[PDB]
Amino acid sequence: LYTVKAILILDNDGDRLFAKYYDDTYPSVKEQKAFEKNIFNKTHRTDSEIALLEGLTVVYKSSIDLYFYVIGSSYENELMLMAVLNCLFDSLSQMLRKNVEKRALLENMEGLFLAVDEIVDGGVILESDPQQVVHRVAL
Amino acid sequence: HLEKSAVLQEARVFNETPINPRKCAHILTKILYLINQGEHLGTTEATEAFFAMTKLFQSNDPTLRRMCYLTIKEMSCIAEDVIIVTSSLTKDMTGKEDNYRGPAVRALCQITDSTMLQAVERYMKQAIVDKVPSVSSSALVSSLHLLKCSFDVVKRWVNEAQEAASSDNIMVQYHALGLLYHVRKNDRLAVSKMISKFTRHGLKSPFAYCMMIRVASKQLEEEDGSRDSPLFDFIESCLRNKHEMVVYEAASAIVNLPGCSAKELAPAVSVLQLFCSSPKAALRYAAVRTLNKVAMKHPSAVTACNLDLENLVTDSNRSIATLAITTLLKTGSESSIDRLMKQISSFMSEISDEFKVVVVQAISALCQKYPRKHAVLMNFLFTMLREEGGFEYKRAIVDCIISIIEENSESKETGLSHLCEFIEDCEFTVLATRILHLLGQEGPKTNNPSKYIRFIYNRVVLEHEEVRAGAVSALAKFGAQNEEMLPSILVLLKRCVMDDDNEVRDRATFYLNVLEQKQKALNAGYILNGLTVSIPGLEKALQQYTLEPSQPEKVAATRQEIFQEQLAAVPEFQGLGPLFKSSPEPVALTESETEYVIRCTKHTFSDHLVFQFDCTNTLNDQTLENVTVQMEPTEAYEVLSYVPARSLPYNQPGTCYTLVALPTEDPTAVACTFSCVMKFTVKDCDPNTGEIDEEGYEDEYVLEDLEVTVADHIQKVMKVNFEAAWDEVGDEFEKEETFTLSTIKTLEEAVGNIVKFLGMHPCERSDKVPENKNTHTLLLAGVFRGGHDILVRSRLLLLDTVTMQVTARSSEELPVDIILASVG
Amino acid sequence: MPLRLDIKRKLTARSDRVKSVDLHPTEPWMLASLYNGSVCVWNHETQTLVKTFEVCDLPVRAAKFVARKNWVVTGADDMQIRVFNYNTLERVHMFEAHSDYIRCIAVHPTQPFILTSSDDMLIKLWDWDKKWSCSQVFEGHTHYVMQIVINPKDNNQFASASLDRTIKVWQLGSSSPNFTLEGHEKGVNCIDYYSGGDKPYLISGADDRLVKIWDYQNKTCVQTLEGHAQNVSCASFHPELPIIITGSEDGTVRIWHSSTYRLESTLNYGMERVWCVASLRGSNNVALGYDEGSIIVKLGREEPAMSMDANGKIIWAKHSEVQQANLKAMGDTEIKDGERLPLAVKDMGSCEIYPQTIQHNPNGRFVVVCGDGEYIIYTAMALRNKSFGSAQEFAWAHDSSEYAIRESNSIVKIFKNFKEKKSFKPDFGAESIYGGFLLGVRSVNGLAFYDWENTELIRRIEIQPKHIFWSDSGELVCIATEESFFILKYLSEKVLAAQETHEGVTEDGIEDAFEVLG
Repeated sequence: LYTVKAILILDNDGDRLFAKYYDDTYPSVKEQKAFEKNIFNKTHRTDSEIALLEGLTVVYKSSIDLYFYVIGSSYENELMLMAVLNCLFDSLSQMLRKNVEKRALLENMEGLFLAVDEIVDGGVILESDPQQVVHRVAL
Repeated sequence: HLEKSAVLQEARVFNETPINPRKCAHILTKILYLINQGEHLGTTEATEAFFAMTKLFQSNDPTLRRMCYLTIKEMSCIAEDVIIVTSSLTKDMTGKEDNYRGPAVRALCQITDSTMLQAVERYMKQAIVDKVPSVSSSALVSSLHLLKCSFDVVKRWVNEAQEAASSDNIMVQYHALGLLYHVRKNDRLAVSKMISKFTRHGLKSPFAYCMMIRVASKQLEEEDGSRDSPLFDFIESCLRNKHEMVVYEAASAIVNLPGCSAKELAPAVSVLQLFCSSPKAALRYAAVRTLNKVAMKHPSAVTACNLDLENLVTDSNRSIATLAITTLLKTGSESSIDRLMKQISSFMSEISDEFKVVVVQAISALCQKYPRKHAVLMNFLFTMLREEGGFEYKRAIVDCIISIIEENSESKETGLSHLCEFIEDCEFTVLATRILHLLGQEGPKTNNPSKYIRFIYNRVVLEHEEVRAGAVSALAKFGAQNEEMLPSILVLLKRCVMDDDNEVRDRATFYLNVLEQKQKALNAGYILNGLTVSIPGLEKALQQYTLEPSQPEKVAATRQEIFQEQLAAVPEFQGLGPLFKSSPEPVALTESETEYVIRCTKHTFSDHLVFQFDCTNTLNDQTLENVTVQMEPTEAYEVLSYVPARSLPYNQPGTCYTLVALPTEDPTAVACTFSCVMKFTVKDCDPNTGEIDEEGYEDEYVLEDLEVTVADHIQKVMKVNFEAAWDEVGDEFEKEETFTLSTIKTLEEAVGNIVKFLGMHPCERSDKVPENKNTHTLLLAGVFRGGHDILVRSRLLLLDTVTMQVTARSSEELPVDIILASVG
Repeated sequence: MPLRLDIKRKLTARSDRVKSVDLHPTEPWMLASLYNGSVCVWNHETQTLVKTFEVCDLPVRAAKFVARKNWVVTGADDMQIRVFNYNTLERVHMFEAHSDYIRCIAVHPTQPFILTSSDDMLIKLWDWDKKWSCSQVFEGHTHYVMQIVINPKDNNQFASASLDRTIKVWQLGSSSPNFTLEGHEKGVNCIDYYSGGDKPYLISGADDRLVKIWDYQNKTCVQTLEGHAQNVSCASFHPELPIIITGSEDGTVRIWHSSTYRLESTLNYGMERVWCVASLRGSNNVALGYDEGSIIVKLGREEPAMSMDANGKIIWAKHSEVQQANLKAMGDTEIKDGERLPLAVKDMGSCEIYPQTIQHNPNGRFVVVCGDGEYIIYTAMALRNKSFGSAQEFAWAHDSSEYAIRESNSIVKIFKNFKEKKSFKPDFGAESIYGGFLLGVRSVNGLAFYDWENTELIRRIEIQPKHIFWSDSGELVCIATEESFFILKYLSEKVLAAQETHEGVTEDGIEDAFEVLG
C-alpha cells in the first residue's frame, strides 16, 4: 500500500508555503525544505504532467505563484499521480473558497492542512475525489 | 509565520476549565502551522499541550474534531500520558458523518497500541465495510498500522477487509486488497485465495490493479486452492483496462515471465501491450517503454522509437527530455546500442551542463555494458576526457586505469599523453594523476616517455599536493621497473615541486631514499606493474544510468569428497572403513519447509556405510535438542553408532549421522531399505530462528525411509577392453544368474537399468546397443567399496522382452552376489 | 455465513393461538399457553403430555413454571394469575395479577417473585410464598406490556417490552424504570436478554418487520435484523449458538447468524402466524407459538469436532486459546485419568475456511479443516497450506493418507494424497459414506463395501451402518449399526477373485468376499 511519496505545494522558489510528508524520509525542516527546493528546481519552468526527479515520477501543475506537487513512484505514470495532484488542486480550491495561490493557502492555513491529510494518508492515497474531501473537512 | 513556544504554551488553559472550541481550534491550527511552515516543538510545552487537548474532545464540533486528529498525531510522540485520548477518539469514531469517522480511526489507531487494540475493534469493523471511501479506506490504512502493535486483532478484520475488496470503487478496493495481502498472510496460499477471488474481474480501479500487480507479478498457481494457470484476468497479464501505467507494469513482467500467456484481446508474451498505448501525450512515458519483452527489448524497441527519439532530440525542456532519455534507455539492448549511442551523443545538445558529462560517460558506459568493443569504450573514455576535462574525478582515474589494463594500456597512456597537452593546471589533479600513473606503470616504449614526462612536469608545479606526491612515488616505481628511466627521476625529484613541497616531500623522502640509497629490493618488490591503489568494479555505467534523465573457492567437485569432508570431521567414519564413495543418488527424506527438511545421503566405506542426515527443524513452535535419526535396517547390517545433531532450532540445519557396518558375505543385495525416525527433545520456542523454554517434552517426528542402492556401493567407470578386466577381477568369485526384464522390450533400456541400479558405467558405451538385435554382450565396469573392482557381463537375448544371463565377477564374493540380487 | 445447525421438530401440538411458549426451568417439559383458556404442558422428549390446567374459559396468554414450589403460574383473560400444583393437580392459588389480561409472566427462581406483564400498561410483582400477595407494582410503561424477561446478571433487574417503542429496564426496588431504552420504532413486542454472566444485551422486536439488537452496556443499537418480511411478532436470542430466532405473523420463522445477519434459514410449518419465540437457557431447544398450535423445535450442534494425532496436537476449533475461524490446540498434558485435563493448547498457524469438522491426522502429518463443501489441508505442526479438495463430508480412513469424502454427486469418493481417486467410485449410488479401507456407502436400504482396488461391490450387509471403521490391516472391520455392532472378516484372496470376476452384484453384492465374523 503506497503510491504517493509526498505532497508539496510550493511557492515559485521551492520554499515551504506547504509540504506534508507522506514519506518518513522528511520530518526535519531542513531536509523537508531541501526536498521542496529540489523538486521545484527540476520541475519548474517546464510545465508538464511528467518530470522525473530522484528516480520517482513527479507530477506537478502550476498556478499564478505556486507549483503543486505529488511525488509518487515511476513504475506508474503521470496520470495515476495526476489524479492525486488534480484532487489536491481542486479540493483546496473548493475548500478555501478561492483558487490555490499563496494568498488562498495563507488565508486559510487550517483548510489547507486538513484537506491534504484527507487526500494522502502515510503515502497511500486515501482520497482522490475533491468533493468528498471538501465535505469531509470543516473550515 | 509563528513562534512554537507561544503557541505550545497558551494551549495549557484547556487543561483547566476553559474548553472554548473557537479559541482552542485556532491554537491547534497554529500547532499544525508550526510544523507545516517548518519548526520543531519544544517537549515540555508539547507534553502539557497534549494533556490539555483531551478536555477539548468533550465538545463535538466538526472543525475542532478535525484539528484534534491532526494535532494529536503530530504531537503524539513528543508528549506524555497520551493514553487518555483513546476514549475520546472512540466516542468521536462511532459518531456518524465522514468528518468524524474517517479522520478519527486514523488518529486513534496511530496512538493505539496492542493493549488498546481490543477497544477500537467494534468501531473498526463498522468503519472497514463502508463503501463510503473515506471511512473504509482510513479504517483499512489504519489496520495496516495496527498489524505492528498487535497482528491478531487485525487479522480478525480480514472478513470486513474482503467485504470492502468486492467494491469496484477505487479506494475501497485498493485499500481492501492491499491491506488484505499484508494481513491474512500466514502462508502464501491464504493470500493467494484472497487474490484469486478478485482476480476474475475487469476492475475500473486502476490503483487496485497496480497494488495487486505487484503481488501477482510472480507466477501464482495456488490461488484459491489451485488453478491450471498463473492467470490474472485483471490487468497484470490482461489488458482489460487501458491506462498507460497499469499497461506498462503488466506488459514488462508478463512478456518473458508469464502471469499468463498472450491472448488476442490481452497480449502477454507478445511485445504489443505497451506499444498500442505508445504514441501519446506526456502520458506516453509509461506507454512507450519496454523492459524484458519477447525475446529481447529490441523488436519491441522499434515500435515506440519515433516517440522516444523525437522528444529526446527536440525537447530541451528538462521534464520532457528526461522521459525521452529513460524511454530510449528502456527500448535499448545489445543490438539497440548503435542507435542508443548516436542518440545519447545528440542528447547533450539539448541539456548540456552535468548532462554533458553524462552523455560522454554514457556513450563509454553503453559501449562497456552492451559491447561495441572494449577499444571503442576507451576511445569514448578519451572523448569524455576531452569534453569535460574535470568532471572525470578520482574514481575515474582508478576505474579508467583498471579497466584499461584489460587491453588498452599502451594506447591509453599515449592518448592520455595527448590529452594532457590540454590545459596546464585546470585539467585537474586527476588527469595528471592518470597520465602519470599510466606512464609510470606501462613505462612507455610505445611512445617516448620524454613527452609524457615533460607534460606531467609542468602540471605538477601548479596542481594539488596529492598528484605531486603521486608523481614522485610513481617515478620511483618507474625507476625500479625500467633502468633507463632513472636519469629523468633524478632531474624531477631534486626540483622544489616533485619533492620539497609538503606531503610531496615526505613521500618523496621515502620513495627517493629507497630508490637512491637503498637496495631496491623494496622498490622492485613494490612494482608488480605499478598498478593502482585499489581495483573496484565498473562503477560508471550504473551511475550514468540513473544520472542521465534526472573469492568463492571450492575443495570438492564430487559428491564423495564433499560428504567425505563432512564425515572426516567425525572420527568414527574414517576409522571404521575409509570412504570409497558417497551416493550419486542422495534421497531427501522429508520435504523443504514443512515440518522437517531432512536430506539423507548414504556413504560407503570399505566395510561400512555412514548415513549423514542433514536435519532441519522447521517447526515454528519448537526448538529441538539432542536430535538423532534412528535406523532399522531391513537386512543384516549392524547399527554401530549414532552421532547426534546437537540442536535443531527453528529453520536451522544440523547434521546427525548413523554408522552401520556393511555385510561382506550377503547373498542378497546391499540395496537395502532403512526405516528412519528422528527422535528428539522439544523445548518450546517462540518462532524467530530459535529460543528454548525452561522445561519441555520428548517428541518424535517420523521420517521417510532411506534406500541404499548398489549404485552407492559402486562408482562407475568404463574399460577399454572389458574382457581382460572382466577376467582379471576374479572368476573365482564368479556366479551367474539369469533374469527376465519383461518390463523392458529392447537392449538399450535394459543396459540402462543394470547401469543405474548397480552404479556401473557400461563399457565401451554399451548403453547404445544395435536396435532390436538378437544377441548382445553388455560389458559393465565400476569399482565397489573397499576399492575393489566389480565387473558384470550381461549377455542379452532379445525375444519381445529381454532376458539376460548375468555373470559377474569381482575381487570378492559380495559385489557379485549384490549385483546379481539387485538386478533380479 | 456457515453455522452447525439441524432443525428438528421435537413435538407439535395443535390448539388455538398459543401466545406464550416456555421451557420448564429445570425439567425437560415445555409448557405452552393457549387461547383455549387452557394451558397445556408436554414433555417433548418422551412425547407424553404431563398435564393440562384450565386457567380460564377465555384465553391464557402466559404460562411459566415456578419449579421450586412445584407450581405453574398462568395469566389469563380472567386478569388473574392462577397457580396450580402440576403433580397434586389442583389450583394452589388464585389472585388478580392485573386489571387486564396477562401477556407474559417471568419467574425468579432465586427470589419468591414473579413479575407479570399485562396490557393494563403495568407490570406487577407477586410473591408466591406470601400466597401471592402483591409485593411491588411497577408503573412506568404507558402502553400494553407485551412481554417480560429477567436479566440473568441481576435477577432483581428485568426488562419489560411495551408497544410504546421502548423497553424499560427496571429494578424490583423501584416502581419506576430506572432507565429507558428506545429499542424500536413501532412498539416493542418482546424483550429478551442474551444469556450469561458477561452478556449485557437486549433485543427488541417490533411490527415494523424488524428485530433490533441492542447492547445495554454501551446503550447503542448494535445492528438491525431484517427479521421477517412482515411484522416481527417476537424475536429472541439463542444462548449457545450465535443466532437470533424470530417469528412473524406471516407463519415464518427465520434464523439469522449473529455475526453478519445473513439468512441461516426460513421455516414455515403449515401452522402459521408465529406469535412468540422463547429459548432454553441450557441451550439447543427453542419453542415457537403459532395460531394453530405450538411447536417445540430442537436445534443442531450437539457435539464437538476434534481429533487427536500422535504429535500431541489435539485440535479443536472454537474454545479457549483457539479461534473458530483459525485453527489451534494442543494437549500435551497427562495429569490423572480421574479428572478433566487442562486445555494445554499450543498455537497453530493459518486457516482460510470455517471448520464444519476440524481434525488432526491420526499419526500427525496433516491437519484437515473441512467446511462449506471444501477441505483445506494444513501441515501437522507448521500449518502451511499443504493441499485442498472437495468435501461436504471428510473422514480420515484408517490409512489417513487415503480418505473418504462425500462429494455429493451420488457416489461416495475417495481422495488419496488429497487428490481425487476415480479408481474409487461405487457401482451403488450413494446416500451416505462410512470411511475405513472398504468404503461403506449406503444406498437402496443396503450398506455396500467397495474396493479401493477396482470399486466393485464386495458384499452388501443388509443392516445399514452408523459407521464403518476398518482395522489397520484392512481385513477386520467394525461396524456401528443400529443392529449394535458387527465385526466382519474381509478375506483378501476371496475378494481378489470375486472383484476381478465381478461376481459381486451392482446393488446386492457377492456374499462371499466378506464374511460376518461376529
